[PDB]
Amino acid sequence: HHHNLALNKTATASSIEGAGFEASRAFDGSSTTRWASAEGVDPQWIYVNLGSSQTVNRVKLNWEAAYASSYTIQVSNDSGTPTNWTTVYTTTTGDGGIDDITFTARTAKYVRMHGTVRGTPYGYSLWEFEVYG
Repeated sequence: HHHNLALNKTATASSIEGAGFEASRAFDGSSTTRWASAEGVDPQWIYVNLGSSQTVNRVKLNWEAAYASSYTIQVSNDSGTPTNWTTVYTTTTGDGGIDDITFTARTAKYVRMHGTVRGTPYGYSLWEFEVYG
């Protein structure tokens, strides 16, 4: 059925704004909660542990106002903490809102949004981050 493989999975971020903006909130299946990073500092990132190696070919991002204009989507099939990342998508012209990206299929345990340039003077923040295969 090609469901969202990332729903309810454990997430990790480079920073969070505070309590209530945990990385997990991008993976809870709701646009009423969001991850938000610390503000004012580049880069920031968030990744999900899919639990196991899975086929992945698509990522959907639902940005809050604090979107990334430069970011990559990256995957890792390391078993432990991910250190070996392959970029599958790059932009320097992100525009926020919904971003939905399809790529040639990979096997990944971890899927990351790594952001380097912000569209606002604040941080990086995602309502939702979905992963499909």
